[PDB]
Amino acid sequence: LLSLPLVGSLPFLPRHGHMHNNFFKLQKKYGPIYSVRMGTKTTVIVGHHQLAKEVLIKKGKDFSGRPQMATLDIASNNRKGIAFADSGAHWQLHRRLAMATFALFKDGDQKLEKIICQEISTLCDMLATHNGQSIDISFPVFVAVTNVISLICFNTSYKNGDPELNVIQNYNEGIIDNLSKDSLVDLVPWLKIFPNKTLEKLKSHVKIRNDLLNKILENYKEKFRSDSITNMLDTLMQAKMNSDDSELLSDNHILTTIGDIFGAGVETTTSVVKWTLAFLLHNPQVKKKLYEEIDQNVGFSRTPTISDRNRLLLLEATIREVLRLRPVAPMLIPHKANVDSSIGEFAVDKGTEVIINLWALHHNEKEWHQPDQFMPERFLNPAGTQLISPSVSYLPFGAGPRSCIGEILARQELFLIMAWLLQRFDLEVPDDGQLPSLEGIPKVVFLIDSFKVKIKVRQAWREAQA
Ligand code: HEM
Ligand SMILES: C[C@]12CC[C@H](O)C[C@@H]1/C(=N/O)C[C@@H]1[C@@H]2CC[C@]2(C)C(c3cccnc3)=CC[C@@H]12
Repeated sequence: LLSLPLVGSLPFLPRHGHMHNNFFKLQKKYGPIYSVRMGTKTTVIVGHHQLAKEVLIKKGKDFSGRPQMATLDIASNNRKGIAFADSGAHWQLHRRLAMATFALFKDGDQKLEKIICQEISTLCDMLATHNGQSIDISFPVFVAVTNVISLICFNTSYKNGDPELNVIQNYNEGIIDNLSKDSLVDLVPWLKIFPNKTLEKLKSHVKIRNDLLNKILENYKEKFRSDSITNMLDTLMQAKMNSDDSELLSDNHILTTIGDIFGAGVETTTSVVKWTLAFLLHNPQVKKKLYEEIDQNVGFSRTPTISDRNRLLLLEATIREVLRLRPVAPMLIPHKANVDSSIGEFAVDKGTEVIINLWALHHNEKEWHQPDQFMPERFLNPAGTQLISPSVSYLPFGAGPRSCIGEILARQELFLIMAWLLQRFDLEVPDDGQLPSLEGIPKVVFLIDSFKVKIKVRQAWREAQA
């Protein structure tokens, strides 16, 4: 009897299980590197730290491109900005200027610590009014980090109850949900095969965001002083007047860069905060010691500063541990080969798509002890007196040309938020018995199912007010 003709073949089922984990499972059969061909596009997947650092660092310039996608084109205004732009003059320029702006907050008046703590304070006040109740903390946190990133881009911040915050929240959730059904890595291109209204919806959410950026520019346009350079829109409008690289600083090119920064700044930070609280509800023992640590090394004489990350070591290890278990980007932003190159001495043609399975690096059992468990202790020496780096297979913020540019902002944000809340609130399981599911929801960002927290002001915090 003959075998039957085979038109196509995929190694696992679509839309079954998370993509980053189905790839990681295949490595038992095929090794840490393998490829898939979808028509003419060929995709290479990589799930070992040595091969990944070759792609990201050693040959980082050979694989610094970005593939083209229908949804990303719409959300990137046709591959402008940074995250979704291909490697070239536009991406080079805007990435540098964005990195350059972050320098404007090292210390002084707008010391990033000051801006951040200004909004955490307002955050804690609004939360303290819910003393005794179970709430979803997504939106209060959303507002806090929305204002930090707004002060950094525009030197403006939204007053309490500004409906424009709810409008931003709305299209942020619309874009994220239509950008990709699950992760950005989809074997089958479904939206080109079946009749669907996906791109129509994405265009309409994008339209509301873009029309909002145009209005924000036009007012700032008639307020820009070439001597005042206090934010990112200044840094970007400055470089424009100098070009008269004028072609790559058009109004849209600036629009899209601010967009990638405003977006990333809110959605990544908010997501990691929710993940952290969720893990601590499942891990009361760790939470208790976090209270102990912050009470011993900060007490209640003052509110926590960046300085405290030298003595609040367990809180640092908890943040590092969430970024390992539930990376914001378990497969990063897909890369592309700008030229013919190789990985582990394997041929890789120009234009090939390359994906680093960061989920695989963070769960490699030869590199981590019990990687499925949430053990912040793994980042502490056995005595708990100094942070460590237990595995080289650890890259929450990526590496190389395409690495995160908001890491400094991110780490300071996550630390100050968690330190202020733990100093001040008992964060307990709601009165109903429900805990948050840690399974997660893979989108362009690795989100968690929304959940509620019973929040109480700490008795230790009430005392010391006398
Ligand atoms: C815990 C928080 C965060 C994590 C874990 C994280 C991680 C990452 C990763 C893994 C990448 C790309 C890796 C790759 O493509 O090779 C990336 C890129 C990027 N991140 Fe984040 N990030 C975080 C927060 C932020 C924040 C707060 C900002 C604020 C501006 C930001 C802005 C960006 C941008 C613009 C890119 C694109 C880089 C490029 O394409 O060259 N990220 N981040
Ligand atoms: C999609 C978006 C969040 C929703 C906004 O309405 C549009 C944002 C964007 N405009 O198209 C830029 C995206 C951001 C989502 C997060 C992104 C993809 C991001 C990132 C993602 C994961 C880790 N670090 C950074 C870079 C661009 C950021």
